[PDB]
Amino acid sequence: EMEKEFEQIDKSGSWAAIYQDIRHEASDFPCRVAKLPKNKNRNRYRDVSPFDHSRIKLHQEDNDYINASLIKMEEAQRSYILTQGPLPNTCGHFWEMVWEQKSRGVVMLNRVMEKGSLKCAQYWPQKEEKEMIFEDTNLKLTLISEDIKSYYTVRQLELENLTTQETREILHFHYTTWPDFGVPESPASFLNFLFKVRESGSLSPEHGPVVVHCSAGIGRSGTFCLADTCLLLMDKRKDPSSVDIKKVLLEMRKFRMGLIQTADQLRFSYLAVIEGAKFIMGDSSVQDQWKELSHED
Ligand SMILES: NCc1ccc(NC(=O)C(=O)O)cc1
Ligand SMILES: [Mg+2]
Repeated sequence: EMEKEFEQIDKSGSWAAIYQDIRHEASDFPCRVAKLPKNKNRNRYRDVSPFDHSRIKLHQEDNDYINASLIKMEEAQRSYILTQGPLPNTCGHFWEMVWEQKSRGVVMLNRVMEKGSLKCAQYWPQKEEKEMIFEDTNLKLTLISEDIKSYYTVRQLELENLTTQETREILHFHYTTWPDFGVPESPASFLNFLFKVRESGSLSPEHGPVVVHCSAGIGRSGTFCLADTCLLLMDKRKDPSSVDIKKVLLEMRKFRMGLIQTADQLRFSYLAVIEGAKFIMGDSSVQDQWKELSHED
């Protein structure tokens, strides 16, 4: 199992090598359209692209490209869209994806500024009064409310198709205390956050796939999905032992490159899943322990 494996890797200090095998075994698929000249300003990082086979296509004549991938987890029956943080020129496309993909939730795992640089455009309105309009995609976005907690913030937004005057409620779950290439403060705050997302219905199959992003859409986003999928599988067969994390991760990496960016992010994934297993297997009290230990208020 994973807990025994976790200790075996730990007490030998071999996470770097376990993580490197994963890196070495990971799928390599082509990213032809990401690399087209006409798409250079649509990509935040040169070395982070969506595979053609799993990329999300914008529904438009002109240019249907966005740096976003559908990760479709067959056995788990969960899909996620992983994407880079929007660029000043792709905030319209981003909100277009969300509309067309019928997404209910957006999980943001980074801050707009980290380490003195700009990791993501300010793609949602910070004030109720000052809604945003995306003229290129004919979408309007309004802040309806927010709930600021100590290390994450939840917002309600209303997205309007200005063409059909049709509106939707989107939930924005914003984790504000996770350093790029880092890990969360502890399993508890991460898990408390994950279960907040779940409790919202954002991950439910009656909606389009959740949009998950960090700066690149792979390190912190990969960590989130991996843990979520792993806990889901464990829940579905109520068998902690049947779940092989490394194998789930390799499965996810068929759909987008680079998922989990450091060995420590891998170790943390193990950690989060092992701790989340408690709740899955019938210990309802741990959720309240996570809320306390997270120091939410
Ligand atoms: N080195 C390219 C590169 C740049 C940024 C990232 N960030 C993330 O995955 C993240 O936001 O966690 C990952 C890879
Ligand atoms: Mg105000």
